[PDB]
Amino acid sequence: MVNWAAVVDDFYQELFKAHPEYQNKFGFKGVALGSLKGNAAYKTQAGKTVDYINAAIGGSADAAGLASRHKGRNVGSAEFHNAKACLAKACSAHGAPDLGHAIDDILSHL
Ligand code: HEM
Repeated sequence: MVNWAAVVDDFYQELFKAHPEYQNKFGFKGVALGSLKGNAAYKTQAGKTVDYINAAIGGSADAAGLASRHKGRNVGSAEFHNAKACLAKACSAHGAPDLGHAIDDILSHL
């Protein structure tokens, strides 16, 4: 089985390194990147992201509902363009399958 938990950990490392102001919208605001793996708010967020990935691949993901929830946090197209790039880098690092089609489905509702 693909280790998506390892992929997701690398994705958040990439996203907040390049766009640290995005981290301000989360319950782990202000926590050093090298301390995220022991942080409770981060472990919850990471688990929900792994879940969405396994739902997208297994065929049950609700992209419209995820997009609507991101609009409700004032998170939109520009942020997801950035995320697509960061997640491609994380997948490559681990020899895991590309997830670009899943991200495009979210963008179609933004
Ligand atoms: C690979 C792209 C992304 C995926 C797959 C993803 C997935 C998720 C999921 C599954 C949730 C939980 C929704 C729920 O509980 O119903 C969530 C919440 C959230 N996302 Fe994203 N997300 C992505 C990118 C982003 C980006 C770029 C931002 C920019 C700041 C962002 C900001 C947030 C915030 C603020 C929440 C709410 C967290 C909280 O409840 O404290 N997300 N996301």
